[PDB]
Amino acid sequence: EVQLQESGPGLVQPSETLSLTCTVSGFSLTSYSVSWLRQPSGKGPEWMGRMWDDGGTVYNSGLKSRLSISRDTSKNQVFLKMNSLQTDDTGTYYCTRDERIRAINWFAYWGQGTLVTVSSAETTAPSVYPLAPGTALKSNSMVTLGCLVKGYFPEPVTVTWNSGALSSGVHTFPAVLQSGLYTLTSSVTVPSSTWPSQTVTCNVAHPGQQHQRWTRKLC
Amino acid sequence: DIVITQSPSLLSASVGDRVTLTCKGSQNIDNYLAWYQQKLGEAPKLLIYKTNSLQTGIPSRFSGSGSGTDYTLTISSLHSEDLATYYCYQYINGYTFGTGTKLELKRADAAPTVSIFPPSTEQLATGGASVVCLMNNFYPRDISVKWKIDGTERRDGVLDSVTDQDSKDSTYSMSSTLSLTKADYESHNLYTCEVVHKTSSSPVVKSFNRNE
Amino acid sequence: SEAEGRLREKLFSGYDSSVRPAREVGDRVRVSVGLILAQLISLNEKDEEMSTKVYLDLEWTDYRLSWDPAEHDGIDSLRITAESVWLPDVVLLNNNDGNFDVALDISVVVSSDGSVRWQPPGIYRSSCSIQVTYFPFDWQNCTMVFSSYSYDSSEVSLQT
Amino acid sequence: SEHETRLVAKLFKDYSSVVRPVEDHRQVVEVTVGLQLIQLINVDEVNQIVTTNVRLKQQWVDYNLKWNPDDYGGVKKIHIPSEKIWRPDLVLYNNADGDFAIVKFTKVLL
Amino acid sequence: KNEELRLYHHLFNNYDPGSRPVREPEDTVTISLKVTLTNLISLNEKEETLTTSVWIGIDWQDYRLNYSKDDFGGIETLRVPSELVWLPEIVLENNIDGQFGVAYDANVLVYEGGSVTWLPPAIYRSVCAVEVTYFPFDWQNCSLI
Ligand SMILES: *[C@@H]1O[C@H](CO)[C@@H](O[C@@H]2O[C@H](CO)[C@@H](O[C@@H]3O[C@H](CO[C@H]4O[C@H](CO)[C@@H](O)[C@H](O)[C@@H]4O)[C@@H](O)[C@H](O)[C@@H]3O)[C@H](O)[C@H]2NC(C)=O)[C@H](O)[C@H]1NC(C)=O
Ligand SMILES: *[C@@H]1O[C@H](CO)[C@@H](O[C@@H]2O[C@H](CO)[C@@H](O)[C@H](O)[C@H]2NC(C)=O)[C@H](O)[C@H]1NC(C)=O
Repeated sequence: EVQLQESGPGLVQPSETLSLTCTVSGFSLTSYSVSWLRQPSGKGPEWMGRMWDDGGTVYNSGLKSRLSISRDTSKNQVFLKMNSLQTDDTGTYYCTRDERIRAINWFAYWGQGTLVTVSSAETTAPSVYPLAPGTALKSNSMVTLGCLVKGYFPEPVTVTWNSGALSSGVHTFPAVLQSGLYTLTSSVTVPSSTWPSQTVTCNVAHPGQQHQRWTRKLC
Repeated sequence: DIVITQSPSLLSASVGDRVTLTCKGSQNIDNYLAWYQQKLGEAPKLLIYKTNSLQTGIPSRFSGSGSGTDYTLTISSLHSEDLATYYCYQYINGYTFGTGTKLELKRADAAPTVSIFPPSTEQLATGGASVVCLMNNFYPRDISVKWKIDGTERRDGVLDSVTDQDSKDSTYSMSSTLSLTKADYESHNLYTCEVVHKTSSSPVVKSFNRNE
Repeated sequence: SEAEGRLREKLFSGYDSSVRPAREVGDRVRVSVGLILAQLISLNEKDEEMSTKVYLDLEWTDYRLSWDPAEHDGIDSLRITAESVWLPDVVLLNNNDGNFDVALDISVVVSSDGSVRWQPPGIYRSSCSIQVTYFPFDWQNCTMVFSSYSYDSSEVSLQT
Repeated sequence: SEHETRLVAKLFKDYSSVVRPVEDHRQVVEVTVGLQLIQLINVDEVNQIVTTNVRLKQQWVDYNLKWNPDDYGGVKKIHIPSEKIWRPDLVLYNNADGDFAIVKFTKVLL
Repeated sequence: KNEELRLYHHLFNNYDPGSRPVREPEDTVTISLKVTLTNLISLNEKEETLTTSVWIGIDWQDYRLNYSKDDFGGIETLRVPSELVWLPEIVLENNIDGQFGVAYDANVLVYEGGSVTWLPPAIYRSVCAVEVTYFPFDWQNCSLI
C-alpha cells in the first residue's frame, strides 16, 4: 500500500543545485511526516530533514543552510532542494514516511532511493583493450580471458561476450573511479585451444553516448 | 549524537541457522532503537522498532532484544530471502545509523582461479599500460593481493574491486589493476600477481615476462 | 470593525500563548520592567511588610504578533486581552503574603512591529526589613524584587 | 518558536494526566522532593501555628514527554503549564489552617 | 503500553458522574462514613467555632466502575480525580465559615470489584455552643453534622 518514489537527476555538477521529487501514494502528506535520508558512498545513512504533516520543516543542523524542503499536498509530492553541492554529497538519497508515538519519530517506510552523483566530468566513451595471458602455460580445459573497459563516463557500461553467447561463465567486477573517470573489467572462461583461434569477442556499449565496441582475443 | 557500532561487519550463516546481530551505542539508547533490512537496489524495510516491536507483516522469526547501550536482532531461522544488510539506528537523540551487518549464505571453501594479463599492444599503442589480475570464484571473501614488478613491490596505481556472492554458487570474484605509463611499463620486464587466501598457507602467484 | 476582526483572527491563527516568542532556539526575550507607584498604602512594622498599589510597565517584542498595517486597513496598533498572548511570568519574589501575580489582567497593547506593552495594576505586600533603630525619625529602605518565576536569564532577559 | 509550538502540540495531543507517567503500571514513579525555605513569615506561639514561605522542588521523569531535540531545532527544554501534566499529590499532613496542597500551579520545566 | 490507561478508558469512556451508581432510580446508594480526626486545632469560645482537621473516609459501590484485575494486568487500585466519578457530595452542615466541602479534592481510589474509596483531608470550622458555666473546669459537647 504505502509507497514512495524518489526521482531526480543522476548527474549534477559541483556548486550547482540539486532537486529531488518524492512522489507519495497510499497515504496523505497531511497526516504523515516525510523525512529525507542520504547514504554517502561508503558511509552509513544520515538524516537530512523532515517535512512535517502540518507543513513545517526541520533540517539537520549541518545542512540547514544548504537545504530546503517543500511539498504539494494536491500532487502528494515532497521536494528536496540543495545548493553548494560538492563531491562528498554523492550518494543514495531516500525519502521516508515517518511513524510517530507522542513526540518521538522514526522512519517506518523507505523509498527505493535515487543515486545522485556530483561530478563535473563529461560523458566519455570507453576504450576496450584485449586481455590475454602472457603465455599459454597450461592446456587447461578452460582459461580465463577478459577485456579492460577504461576511461568511460558516466555509469553504467554494459559488457557482453559474443552477444548472447556470453553464458554464465562471465563476471563483471564493479567499476572503479580513477582520475574522475570509471574503469571496469570483465572476463570469460574459454578453452585454451579455442581462444587463440576462434574469434572470442567481448561486446561493450555505453548508453551515455550510444558508444559500441567489439574486441577479439589475441596474443 | 549517540555513536553506534555494529558487529559482525560481515557474517556468513547457513539457511535455518539462528543468528544474532549486535548493536552497541556510545550512550544509553533507552530502547529507542530500530532495525531495518536493505537489499541491493531495493527499498529498505523496517523490521523492528522500540527494540522489540515487530513491524507489521514482518515474519515473526525476527525478534529484537536489548537494554541500555547494547541491543541485538535475532533471526531464529535464516531463510534464503533473509540474506541482506541489516542496519540498526537510534532516534531518541538525533538520528544515527550503524555501519550495517552484511549477511550471506555460508559456502564451501573454494580456491581462487588466479590469472594475470599483460597490457596488450593495442593498449600500449595508446600509451596506457594498465596491468590486470583476476581471482574468480573464491570463498571466503577474505583475500589480499600485492603487485610486484621486477621483484620490487608496487602500491602506486593499484586498484581492485570484488563482486558480491554469485547468485548460483555464492562464491566471490575479484579484479585488480595496476595502471602504468608506457615508459614505466617498459622500464621493467618481470611482472607477477600475488594472492593470499585462507585455502593455502602460501600465496598463489601468477607471472609473465614481457608482452604476450 | 471588520478589518480589526480579520487581523485579530490572522494573528492568533496557529498562535500559542504558552510558548515564548523566541525566533531561534537560543534567542532570549528582552522584557523592560518599569514600575509606576500609584499609592504607598501602608508600611507595617509588626509584619515587616510594605503594601503598595503599583502599575507595572512591561514591554517586549513578540514577532508572532507583527503585521503590515497597510495590508490591514492601516491598523497600526491593537489592544488584546492579556490571557490570549504570551506574557512573561514577572512576579514579586519578595512578597510577604503569597500574591505573586498582578491584581488585574488588563489588555496588552500590541504594535504592528510586534512590540507588546503591558501595564497591569498590582496590589503588593512585599517584605521589608525595618530599620528599628532611629524610630520615630527612622527612614526605611524597602525593596520590590520583580523577576520571571520560571524562565531563566538565558530565556527572558529583564531590563529596567 | 514554530519548533517549540509544534513540540508542545505533539507532546499533548493524546497525553493523559490521569494515569501515572510510567511505561508499565508495575513501575514506581520516583519523585525527588526538595523543600526550599524562603522565609519564616510568622511563628504563632498562641495558636501553635508556623507560617513559612517555601518552594517545593519536585522532580520526576515523565515517560511520555520525551522528544528528540533534532526534530525540533535543538530545543532541549521547554516550560509548560503544570496543570497539563500528571503531578504528585504532595499534601502537607500537619496543615493547621492553610491549604493542604499546592495551589500556585507555576510552569513546569520539561 | 500502560495498563492503567486501558483501565481508565474502559471505565470512563461511557461514564456519567451526574447520575447515581444505581441500576434503578429507587435504589439507595449506601455510603460508608469514617471520619478520622487528625487534630482538634482549637475551640474558639469567643466565636463559638470548633476548628478540626479531619479525613472523611467515604466508601461506596459503583457498579459502573467494576473491573477485574485479571483483565488489566493485575491492577488492584486506580487513582482517579474525584471530579470524574460520582460523589455523594457529603458536606459539614453545621459549619460556620461557609466551607461546606473538603479542603483538598484528593483522587478517589477505584478498587477492583467496583468499590470506590475517597479520603480527602478537610479542615472544618463548625458551630459549637460553649457552656462557660464551669470555666476553666468546663467540658464542651461540640458536634459535627
Ligand atoms: C451532646 O449533644 C448531643 C446533641 O445535642 C446530645 O444528643 C441529643 O441529646 C438530646 C437530649 O435531650 C436528645 O433528645 C432527646 O432524645 C430522645 C430520643 O428520641 C429520639 O428519637 C425521637 C424519634 O425519632 C426523636 O423525636 C427525638 O428527637 C430523638 O431523636 C427523646 O425521647 C427526648 O424527648 C429528646 O428529644 C437527642 O436525641 C440526642 N441526639 C443525639 C443524636 O444523640 C447528647 O446528649 C449530648 N451529650 C452530652 C454528654 O452532653
Ligand atoms: C464485577 O466484575 C467481575 C469481573 O467480571 C464479576 O465477577 C465475575 O467475573 C467472571 C470473570 O471470570 C465472570 O464470568 C462472572 O460472570 C462475574 N460474575 C460473577 C457473579 O461471578 C462481578 O460479578 C461483577 N460484579 C460485581 C458486583 O462485583
